Amino acid sequence: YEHVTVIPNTVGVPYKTLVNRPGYSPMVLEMELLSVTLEPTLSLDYITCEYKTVIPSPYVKCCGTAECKDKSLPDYSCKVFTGVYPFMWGGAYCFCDTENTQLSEAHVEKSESCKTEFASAYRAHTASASAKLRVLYQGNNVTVSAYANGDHAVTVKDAKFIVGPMSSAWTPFDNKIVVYKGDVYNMDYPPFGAGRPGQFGDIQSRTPESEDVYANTQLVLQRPSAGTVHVPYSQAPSGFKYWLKERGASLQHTAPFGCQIATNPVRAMNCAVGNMPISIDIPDAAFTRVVDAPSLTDMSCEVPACTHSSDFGGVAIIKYAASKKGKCAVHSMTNAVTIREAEIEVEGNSQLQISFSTALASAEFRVQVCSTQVHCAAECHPPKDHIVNYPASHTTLGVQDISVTAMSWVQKITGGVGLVVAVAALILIVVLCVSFSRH
Amino acid sequence: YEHVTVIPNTVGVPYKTLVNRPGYSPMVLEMELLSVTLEPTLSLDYITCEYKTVIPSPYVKCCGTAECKDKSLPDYSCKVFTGVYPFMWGGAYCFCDTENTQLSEAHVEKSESCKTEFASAYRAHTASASAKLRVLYQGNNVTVSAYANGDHAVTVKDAKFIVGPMSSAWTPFDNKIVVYKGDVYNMDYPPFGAGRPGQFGDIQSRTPESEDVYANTQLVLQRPSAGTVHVPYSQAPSGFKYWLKERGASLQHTAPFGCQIATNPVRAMNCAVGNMPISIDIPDAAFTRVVDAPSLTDMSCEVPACTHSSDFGGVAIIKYAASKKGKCAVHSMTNAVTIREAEIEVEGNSQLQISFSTALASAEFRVQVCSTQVHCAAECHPPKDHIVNYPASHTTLGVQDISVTAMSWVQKITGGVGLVVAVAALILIVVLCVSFSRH
Amino acid sequence: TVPTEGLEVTWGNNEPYKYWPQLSTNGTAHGHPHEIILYYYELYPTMTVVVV
Ligand SMILES: *[C@@H]1O[C@H](CO)[C@@H](O)[C@H](O)[C@H]1NC(C)=O
Ligand SMILES: *[C@@H]1O[C@H](CO)[C@@H](O)[C@H](O)[C@H]1NC(C)=O
Repeated sequence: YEHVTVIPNTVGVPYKTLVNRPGYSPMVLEMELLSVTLEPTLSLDYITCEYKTVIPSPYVKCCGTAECKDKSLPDYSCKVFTGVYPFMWGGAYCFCDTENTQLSEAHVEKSESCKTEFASAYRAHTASASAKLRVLYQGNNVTVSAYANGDHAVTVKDAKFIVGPMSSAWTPFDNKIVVYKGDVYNMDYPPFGAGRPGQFGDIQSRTPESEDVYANTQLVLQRPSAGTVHVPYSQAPSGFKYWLKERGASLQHTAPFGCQIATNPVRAMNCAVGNMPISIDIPDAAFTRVVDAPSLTDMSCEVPACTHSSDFGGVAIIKYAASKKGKCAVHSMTNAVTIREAEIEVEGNSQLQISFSTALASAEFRVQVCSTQVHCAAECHPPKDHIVNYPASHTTLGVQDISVTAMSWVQKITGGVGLVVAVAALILIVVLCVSFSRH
Repeated sequence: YEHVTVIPNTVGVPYKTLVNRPGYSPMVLEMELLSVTLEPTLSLDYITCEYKTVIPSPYVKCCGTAECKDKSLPDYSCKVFTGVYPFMWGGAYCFCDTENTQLSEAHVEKSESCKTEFASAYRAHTASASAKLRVLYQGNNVTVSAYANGDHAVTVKDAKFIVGPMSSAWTPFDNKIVVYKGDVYNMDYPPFGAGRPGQFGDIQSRTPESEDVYANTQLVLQRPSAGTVHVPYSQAPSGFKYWLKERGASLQHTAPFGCQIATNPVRAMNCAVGNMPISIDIPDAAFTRVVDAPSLTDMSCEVPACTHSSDFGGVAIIKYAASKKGKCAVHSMTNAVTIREAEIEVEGNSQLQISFSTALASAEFRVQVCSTQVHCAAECHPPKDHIVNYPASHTTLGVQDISVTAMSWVQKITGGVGLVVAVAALILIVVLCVSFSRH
Repeated sequence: TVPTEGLEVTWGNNEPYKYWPQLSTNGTAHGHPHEIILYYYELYPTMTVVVV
């Protein structure tokens, strides 16, 4: 009926579960996680686009001086240079020569690339989870996405899929995050207003539509070269001219546990860490009576070749005596060895042949073959394969690991070799009787 | 000064800050907080509004048994009732007699009344603190709305201020909070896909423009009784009606510190908690030397009458023979008494009246009247009036205030108390000299 | 009663009538006995009077 399982958080590895109601014949089903996409909740702090330095056509006040108006522009700058020399096609521009002064002004504003090309310093926040699951529902694959929080129930094809909680809690992002157009970067930008020239924060705006452009250029003007009708300004390095070329390794590349990032909206996918539970309830439409199954008797497992590996760890033969024709389940009583075969149609009194997979040095275990029991034994061999492109959580172990026969080699050497200390123990009573040899 | 102070987080309390610039003219300035705007995380989660129990037109299969058309509708329900009787104007709607069956179906959808009226399951955490502030500097009541987090510098008529950050980062908001058109409530709305039927929040869509509604409305279609042609069902629990019956304890009226709410976006307004640091900047342009300031001689402050209270809790006349003429400051130095008007004029041999407030009974007072420190003593009075609207934080004192005579009563009673240990030391020296001289 | 922070009362749609506590506190003297722990009976009743 009800069946709650806690599968490990593994992207792209299936899981076989022994679903069974009390009274009927068991069944082995496959579920699989496909993606764990963690969507962070976001808020834009401020943006940064390219600026544009704009000057007027400056004022050539020949024969005198006219003081500028102290306007308020982002990096407004003004200077009336003295004794200037205006020049044009017919020699000097003004007939007045010596008392020619020149007002000059300069300012910086946004540029025209800020419509679609701009970075954005965001404040990142807590993450929202999302998960993808395909179940092979008795030879039928059906797939559904959800929240992996214990809090997202979906039901379709009598499958009350309610997940359990994300057993981890770790998010790969800090609040101080920046984003430009294909990527993100977790660094500490300066905040709005408190920016630094020649960096992130060389120019600061909240939104592109926010016209508060915190600018930092210090574009100090100079006297022109020799009668040259122009305005020279000073040094002002920016941020867009340098750090876009040296942002470097995007957070796609900086990701622990094999996280991956994905924009529109940005999200942390496929670092399946922790262990995800799923409660799934299934009615008696799936379970069938064991009398509809054959009672398999005289089972004997024979492994011609096992090899403790990540892939197909070995092959086995189950001598079985099914009473009739029927479809029934096979499920090993330990999680370590994994029969690749889940629901087998059996026919009679013969030898079926299956495979299995473990990294146990000798797989000695038990399988419920459809409410009947077989005990199995397999001397496994050293793995001759070297590199594998997929991880293997089906053959995975813990640390309480079992050898071929070296535990019996211990049993040789710990049929206690401290029994000579038990000889020392048995002479304790006789040496105490030597103390009692008078009284 | 680059005078960085921390004023208490109280809207509408005139903080009188002191600028004794080094060897310059003293200058008392006023500040007054005007708003405290705290805006948490704008993370809308999902929605909840009214549904529509959609009952399509029933399907009377005249002399035939209709069969179930499975339609993937939210809370879809269908049943073909057998042995029905239809009728109309001219008797029976069917020529058929007893094999009249009638298909009947209904489901739930979203309502169109979610056009503008709905409820927002919504997430929120750390607020973007901003505040309004009016500074009275030399008859200049400048004002500024700045970001109260220590990031947004602001200069006004060259007066520079970085405001904030907030000392007490207390938040009146839960994460899972639901939003009505004027209000917000801390309540665990049921999570998406995993919502409870009939509770306020069964109807669940992701955005208000999203129509994909998970809902559980329990339409068990009843049989229409005998000959009447309609579609009775099990009744639908409408959560959205009594969403508004549980408005009740509004966050406008349940917030501590006298906090105020104003939704869309959600403003935590005027938290009376803690305090706030602030940088204070002005150049030396309003600062002449202390001798270029009018130097007060013949200084004498005297309190003629004072009832220490939340009103003008006292007044004092200062007689003086200043050096010359000038608008020079007045700063009370003892922190309980605060000067009501920050700067005065002086001319020379004159006297003038100041008003202030305190709560000390035997009030001691000391003042920096722009050149000199003058002490006043007083014996003020506790009030007898009863209604005061407005606070008075300056009057407030700690746990230790002076008495009028009982300090002398303390060191009369905690005065000779070591006379007993003096004669006890006499006991000890006589027992030592007799015990050692005899042995 | 009124706490030290005061009460804001609110009545219908109208203005929230805040109140701030007046520290009136006049039931004491100086006299021939003490009457200053009478002040401390007014200011901070029942605490900072067990200390003496
Ligand atoms: C069904 O899924 C299993 C694993 O889940 C896969 O090996 C198989 O190819 C799928 N079959 C179909 C028909 O989709
Ligand atoms: C200036 O501000 C002070 C305190 O903030 C206020 O009492 C005064 O009325 C204000 N004056 C003007 C002209 O706004």
